Amino acid sequence: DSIEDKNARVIELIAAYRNRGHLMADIDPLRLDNTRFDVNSHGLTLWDLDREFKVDVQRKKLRDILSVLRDAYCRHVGVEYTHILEPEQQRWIQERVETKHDKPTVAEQKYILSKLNAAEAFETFLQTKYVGQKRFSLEGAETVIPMMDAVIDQCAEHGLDEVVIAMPHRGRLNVLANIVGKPYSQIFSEFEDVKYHLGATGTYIQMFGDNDIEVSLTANPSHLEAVDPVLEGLVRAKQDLLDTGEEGSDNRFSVVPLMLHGDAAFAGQGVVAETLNLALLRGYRTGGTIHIVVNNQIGFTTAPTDSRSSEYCTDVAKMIGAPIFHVNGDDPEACAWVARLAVDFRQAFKKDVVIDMLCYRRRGHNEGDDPSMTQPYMYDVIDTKRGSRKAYTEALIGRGDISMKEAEDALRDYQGQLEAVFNEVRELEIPSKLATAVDKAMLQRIGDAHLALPEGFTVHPRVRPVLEKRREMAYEGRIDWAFAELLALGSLIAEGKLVRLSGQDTQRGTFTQRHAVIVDRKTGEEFTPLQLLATNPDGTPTGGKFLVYNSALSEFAAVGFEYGYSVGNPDAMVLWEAQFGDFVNGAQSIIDEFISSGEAKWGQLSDVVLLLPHGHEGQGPDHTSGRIERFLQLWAEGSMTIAMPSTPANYFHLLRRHGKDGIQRPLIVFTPKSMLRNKAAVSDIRDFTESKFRSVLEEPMYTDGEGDRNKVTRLLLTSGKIYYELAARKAKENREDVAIVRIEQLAPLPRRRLAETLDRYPNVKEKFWVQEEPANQGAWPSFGLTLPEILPDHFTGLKRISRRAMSAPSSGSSKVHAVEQQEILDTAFG
Amino acid sequence: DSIEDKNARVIELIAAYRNRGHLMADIDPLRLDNTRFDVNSHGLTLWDLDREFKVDVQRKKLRDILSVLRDAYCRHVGVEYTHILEPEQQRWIQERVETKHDKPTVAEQKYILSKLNAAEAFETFLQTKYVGQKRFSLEGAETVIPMMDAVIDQCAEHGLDEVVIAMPHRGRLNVLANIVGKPYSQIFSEFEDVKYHLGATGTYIQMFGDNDIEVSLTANPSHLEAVDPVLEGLVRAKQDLLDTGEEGSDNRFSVVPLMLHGDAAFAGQGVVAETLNLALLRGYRTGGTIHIVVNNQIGFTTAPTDSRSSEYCTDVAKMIGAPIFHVNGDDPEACAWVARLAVDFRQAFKKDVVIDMLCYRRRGHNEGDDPSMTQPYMYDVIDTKRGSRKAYTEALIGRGDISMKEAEDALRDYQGQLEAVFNEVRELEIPSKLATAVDKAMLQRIGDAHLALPEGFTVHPRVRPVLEKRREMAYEGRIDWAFAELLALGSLIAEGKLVRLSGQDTQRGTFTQRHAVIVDRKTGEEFTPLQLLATNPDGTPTGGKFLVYNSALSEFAAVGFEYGYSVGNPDAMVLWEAQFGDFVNGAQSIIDEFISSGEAKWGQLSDVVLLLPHGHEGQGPDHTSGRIERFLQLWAEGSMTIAMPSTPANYFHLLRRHGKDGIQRPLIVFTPKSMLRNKAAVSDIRDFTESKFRSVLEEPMYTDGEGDRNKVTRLLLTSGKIYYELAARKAKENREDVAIVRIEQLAPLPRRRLAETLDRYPNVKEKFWVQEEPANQGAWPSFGLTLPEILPDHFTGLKRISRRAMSAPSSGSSKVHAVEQQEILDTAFG
Amino acid sequence: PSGSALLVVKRGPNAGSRFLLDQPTTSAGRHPDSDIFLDDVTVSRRHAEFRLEGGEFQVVDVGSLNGTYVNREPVDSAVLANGDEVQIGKFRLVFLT
Amino acid sequence: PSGSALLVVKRGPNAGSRFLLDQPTTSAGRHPDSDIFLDDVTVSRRHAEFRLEGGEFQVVDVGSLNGTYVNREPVDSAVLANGDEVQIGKFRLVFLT
Ligand SMILES: Cc1ncc(C[n+]2c([C@@H](O)CCC(=O)O)sc(CCOP(=O)(O)OP(=O)(O)O)c2C)c(N)n1
Ligand SMILES: Cc1ncc(C[n+]2c([C@@H](O)CCC(=O)O)sc(CCOP(=O)(O)OP(=O)(O)O)c2C)c(N)n1
Ligand SMILES: [Ca+2]
Ligand SMILES: [Ca+2]
Ligand SMILES: [Mg+2]
Ligand SMILES: [Mg+2]
Repeated sequence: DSIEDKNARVIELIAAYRNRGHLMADIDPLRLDNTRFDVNSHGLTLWDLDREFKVDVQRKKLRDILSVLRDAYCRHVGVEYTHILEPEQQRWIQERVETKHDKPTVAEQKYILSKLNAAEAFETFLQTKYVGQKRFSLEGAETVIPMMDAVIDQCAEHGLDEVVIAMPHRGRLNVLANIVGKPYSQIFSEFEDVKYHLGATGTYIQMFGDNDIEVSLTANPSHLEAVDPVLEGLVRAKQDLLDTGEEGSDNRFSVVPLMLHGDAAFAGQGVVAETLNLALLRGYRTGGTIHIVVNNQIGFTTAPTDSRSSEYCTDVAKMIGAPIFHVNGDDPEACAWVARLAVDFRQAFKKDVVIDMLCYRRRGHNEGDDPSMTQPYMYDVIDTKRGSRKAYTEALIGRGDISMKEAEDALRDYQGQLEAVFNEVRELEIPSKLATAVDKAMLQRIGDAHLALPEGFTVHPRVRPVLEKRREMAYEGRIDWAFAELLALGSLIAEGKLVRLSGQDTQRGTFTQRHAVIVDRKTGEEFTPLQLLATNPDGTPTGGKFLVYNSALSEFAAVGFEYGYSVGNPDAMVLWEAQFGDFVNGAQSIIDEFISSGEAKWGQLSDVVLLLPHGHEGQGPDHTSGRIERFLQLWAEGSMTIAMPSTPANYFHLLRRHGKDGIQRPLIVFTPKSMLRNKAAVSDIRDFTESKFRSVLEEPMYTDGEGDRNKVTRLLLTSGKIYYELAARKAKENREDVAIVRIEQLAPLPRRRLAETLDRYPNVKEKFWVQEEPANQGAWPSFGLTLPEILPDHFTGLKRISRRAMSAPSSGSSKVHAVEQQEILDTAFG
Repeated sequence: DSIEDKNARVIELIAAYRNRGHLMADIDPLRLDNTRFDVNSHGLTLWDLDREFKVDVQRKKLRDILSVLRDAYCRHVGVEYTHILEPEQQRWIQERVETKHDKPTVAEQKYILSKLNAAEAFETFLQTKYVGQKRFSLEGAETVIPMMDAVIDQCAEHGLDEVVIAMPHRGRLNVLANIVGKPYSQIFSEFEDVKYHLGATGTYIQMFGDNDIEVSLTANPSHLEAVDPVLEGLVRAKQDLLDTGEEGSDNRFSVVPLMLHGDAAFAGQGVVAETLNLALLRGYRTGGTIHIVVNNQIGFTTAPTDSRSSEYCTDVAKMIGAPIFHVNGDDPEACAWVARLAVDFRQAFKKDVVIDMLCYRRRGHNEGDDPSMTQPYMYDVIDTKRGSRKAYTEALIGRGDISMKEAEDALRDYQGQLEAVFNEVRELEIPSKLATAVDKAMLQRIGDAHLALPEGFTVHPRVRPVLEKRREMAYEGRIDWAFAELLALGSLIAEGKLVRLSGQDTQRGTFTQRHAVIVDRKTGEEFTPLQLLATNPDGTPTGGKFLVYNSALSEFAAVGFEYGYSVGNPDAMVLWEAQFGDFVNGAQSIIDEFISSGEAKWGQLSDVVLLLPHGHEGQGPDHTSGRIERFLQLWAEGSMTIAMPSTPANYFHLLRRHGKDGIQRPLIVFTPKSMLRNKAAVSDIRDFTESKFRSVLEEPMYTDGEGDRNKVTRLLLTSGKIYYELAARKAKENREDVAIVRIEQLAPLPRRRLAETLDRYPNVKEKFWVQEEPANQGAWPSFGLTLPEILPDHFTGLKRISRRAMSAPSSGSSKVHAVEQQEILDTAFG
Repeated sequence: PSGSALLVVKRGPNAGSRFLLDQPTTSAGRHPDSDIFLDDVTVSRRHAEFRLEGGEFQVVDVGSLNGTYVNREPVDSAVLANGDEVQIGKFRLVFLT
Repeated sequence: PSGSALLVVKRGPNAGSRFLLDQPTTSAGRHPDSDIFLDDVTVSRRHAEFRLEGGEFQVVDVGSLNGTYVNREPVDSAVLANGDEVQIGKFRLVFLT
């Protein structure tokens, strides 16, 4: 055949290596697949090895092309990059992977060996000194320590400010000692642990460089990968604070997320896809995450063939076009080199890089597990494997890189590392009294900001009346719920606070009520009225900012991210909004594992606000309830604040108190839908200037009007929008004998204010808890049990008025809903 | 430059089209990106157009190569396939996409037009006849109807048995009328809806073929993508029933999943990745899913740039190497052609295919939404777009495919379709009394099955005593919890029932207690002892089967799949097992939206069992509680059965009753960890042969021994493993005045049996509910409120003994745990 | 009966249904006032006609979108014979005489 | 004082710490019995020695894994001058005389 035919085959052989060489790469330290390892023979023969072929524009022999291709793609590094859509990114990897690599210096090699000495000495101590540390063993994966070191060092070489780590339990205390740099006295203070879940901060100092970098580790539950979006939010909050990245003056993103994973969890957990989906979003990007999968090719007892449907545990990363590097855990030099390349890619393209470190799990999953019961072949191979430290020491002698004296020096150092940890451990034998009210000038300034439009801006004809009605409300009163929320956030911004608000369609609002961002009818340009309050009338900044975004169609990653954002900046006002509260159950792992329990478990505090649209309106069981009963079940003294305000102003004070109380505590708010446009659910200017947050509320006839509380014999305790309906029935039926009291703050129950209020009704003979929600839902399951115990002289005999107990939050029929609703109001007045 | 240089460039130009041509393809019907659309000029010029180049082995001109490449990859179909690792699959797509395509016959074109007529007539009726149908409008996406039709038709052409559809709300009633084939009388029986969530079955008849195929649609919540694993489990259960696929005699997988999606939800929801991860697993594969994304390039008000971090909404499909086809919604012929190719790929390779149908959303997201408020550019373009039916009719006339008479015939047909739906709607003005006990021969047969090993099988030395101890237990008694579970499942198999058991490390058991599958120490071969009970002593099949698998590291997709599997086969015993009950919250959307509420909401029944390892042992807040209180909160009369058995035999009867009661109701079981190896938590042979399920239990001293119930003054009501500890304290402290009663069935509360039991204690002066769980957790929140109401003569004055209320399921310290536990036992006897 | 013909639905949602051909013209379509009302989106409002002139029965397409078929062959008009199959939309009818 | 030297930690976890050089041999390492105890995994059990013979101060590597550096240059042994920087593991010490 022609030289033209042979050339064609070489161009295709070059493409075959770049695309699929990773499949032939020697990445498995155990060499378990005997059928893993000729592509060359496809019209090309031994005769063509010395024939020259054109290459990008030099002319090289086939053997020279093959040696470069084999070294680059078929040794201890499996490169996946031809799936990347950006040609610049493919060319960048191709250039650094296909160049002739200069081997590490003896100094660098000795430094890697000192980190393997430290990693293995730490593990030996752990297994020896304490019982039940098998589940946390990094044995067979110690190369992750010089690899993490190389990541952090490379970040310090770029002059970045911090590396924040998220990881599961395997090798955590090893990471704390050898990466984070925590002393042994702190690591093993009182060992029984909770130490496998706590956060930590330290300073990394470069060995050959001039820079330092902050290194921190975040707190996490046992729930594998749940921390992934939490880390991202935490890093973004830090980036915003340092004026770096998306919301900063530089494009450096100088706070780096380093996310560690297990191979079974990285493939099976959906939050991984959800977090990767945040990587390039304006409201969630962190300039790219460095991911490390400690791929020990097992999940407790489960083989990769039962854990994933793809060649690699990292194939989910192809979702966002991230480059993936599969690296042999027995080659610490290739592991460190890939780590540095990854940081350089993240710096050049502000996008995620995935490192798949192939290794093994030397022990069973936990103390009292013979892993050969379920995987005999794997553990017969592992039982003959020499340790990575001794193998690397053996390699350096073999290659003549280090002398026999130097090997003895390295062995002396190891014993000194072991003696170091054994010796040190042996020797180890308020609320702020601030006013939430604002002046009339503040309310006016926020209303005027809605009309202070940019030059030549065109407002949509349907959005213009909203802007004008807000200037009217600000000066005249009759302020609705949607305006009161912006009055609260805008006035915090004016006071210098960072306010971050986000969720699905949050910019406009699900119910077309917010309009926090307005779109230019002719150019699509955005305008944020509250961003004007970040500047004082004299032009100087307040220090405040309005960061408002539309989220992705996620709950788990979005709620996790917002929780992490509040941990990353305790001074920020962070609010996440559900489309409807009914969808927040998709983020249950975050509510359970982080928001409701993080403080008691880890001492980690969060001031995150969750806005959950709630209310029975006939819109179905997936558009009715934020599951009040579940949040109330999770609650414990000082856990969270749980509220359901009935008034725009009482919600204003609720938010303002939350952002100014100097306490870090999550706030759960059951927000309205149709009550947003209820003409009665409106507030006076005075309610914003001359009042505070009211945890309990009475009818305005008893506080402002001419209402006689002594004629009252039946008292209806309620929360939410049903008050207005009960009150309307009271007005039409002219009933003086009945009064309605609203519990605005559900948790903590306001015992004192509730008592004081009921004492103003001396002739009450029957008390009733009124709710829209079924008997097994709403506030009744908890209130029914706690109210007669907490206040026995006020709630012993407290009966229930509600929808009947159901297996769903509501009926599916809006006609049934209308019938059930009239029944409650008829019983309340029966 | 040389012809060698020019050849090299052509080989690379060919690779550039196959790899990246999809980026230049005319896939957007709105043409919103003005910068979307020369690659040719890279050393190649106008002069080289007529130069011949070698191709796979013919010689073609550059213009001939370019025309094929442009037709195949740059017209109305964007093909993504070069990311697929299997070369056979890449070659299969390349051959069918790069061939010269024969245009449809006039008959086929007229048939597509009749389906657009039906799709548009249906939509026109919907918007006209009823108010508030804007949120469900398929307007701008009607091409999905001939596309779905082509999918189903192609499945019928392969002679398959059924197509099962899962989809969100958009165009559902249109799918029901024009795809599922339900009549208008059923579709609009009583319109107010719940009709957007119900299941349906119909028969599809081919228009040009000889075959019929069953078409069904599954029920789903408003939670987008939650139904994805449910559909997969439902299809797998159907496949297993038809003896097709993974657990069948043929490799046909003749039940096809057709999964529809929205573009924002497909990119943001983590369950999508989790379900794609099931696609090739032994225990979860369905032979490949056909996915359709109705890509209207908007998510309520959110633009794709805020919803995803990748070029396409379908990039998550690259995770499992699925081919992706981006297709212009304005080209119904290309839409139908891609649909048929997809079914052929799924048949050839038993793997998922993703179809990204690019379209638009003609209206706002709901009635009273001006979508130009948030997207003015998109809706200024949409407002000028002609409908797909009229555009296709205009195309066929233009191309001369149909005559003017034929166009009038098509317009006459449309009016007849509109009149058809307007006229039809106008004219529309028990438990089985079965014994759960087995004979001694059955118990012996199951014990003997553990030792009836295959010829030349080598058992692991640590697994051999387990096998021998089970033969001993079967003949001698002292049966532990792990054996009683297998006694229950094995005896159901012997009776002919299909038993499917799965979860993380379920084959062996998390606590090395199950050993349902045993591994050959020398060859890795698997042996399933209970699979021997599928055959009678005479060799004839029983009709029973043991399907036991290790799941992926998923909860959402695994629990969803098992729920769907129980809906797909009501006769199967389906059990999902959590590693620890604490991880089931990752599947909260499935528990809330399907398991606990599917029957009340949709009339859809499930008999799924959830095994949730539960118990306070000092192992942390993520290894202690399955959140009993949350399941009890969700419960309503006839919703679910909730149990926490304390005895191996009482658990045996619980499972046997569940599988033989002839009732489809989910079963939630709080299963043990350390109580599995408790020497006291053992049962007699007689408890399995001469007894039934006991919802309430007394101490064996009062039922078998010489216990005097009249000396009892204090009664301790409990559930779970804490009984043994209380009983041990009673034995050591020799206390006759105290008795312990166990509530084995938590829901439904057994009022009658509980009453009967307490009546046998006439001298009781103080009752106490004893639990390990904090005051706000366990059974107390519900029992504390319901027990004095349900039985006022028995539980008025019932006090609580437990751990204090906490924000987490437990303390992190095992020392605190040990102190708190001794405190409860000390208070119980204080 | 002699001279009169029969149509039997063999494939379609109303399989087993029978229509007697005893008139000069017998309309087949989706219009509810059709002599043979074949209810499906594939059948046009006015689809076909079964005509009896002299002794022979004829099927005639009267402007349907999906056409009329006789023994899998598209026709504008066709003489029918005992055992012939007529396709009107997704329906397959068997002609007996 | 005259004849005696000083070591000041400028880079390391104990930055600001000072060690007086007033002996014939002054050991530097991770052994807790070291004259200059530099606590880090990068410093060997027995790392360096500061030797005073005659008038000149010398730094000597005594078999460490990561070596000893004087003004960013690796050494086996080196004479020290006022203002020189010694690197022992991640620690950077400033020599004053
Ligand atoms: C979300 C959720 N769901 C399930 C689990 C359970 N769970 C764990 C413990 O919690 C339990 C057992 C133990 O005692 O150690 S460890 C584990 C296997 C992890 O496999 P991997 O990712 O490959 O990592 P590796 O261990 O480094 O090889 C599972 C599946 C969980 N933690 N979180
Ligand atoms: C899991 C979860 N989380 C959030 C939602 C909320 N939610 C919906 C309603 O439920 C609410 C609003 C409405 O009134 O219609 S519709 C919607 C947007 C869907 O975007 P898409 O996927 O591109 O589809 P398309 O609509 O065809 O363009 C969202 C985000 C949900 N349903 N489930
Ligand atoms: Ca606060
Ligand atoms: Ca049952
Ligand atoms: Mg693993
Ligand atoms: Mg959409």
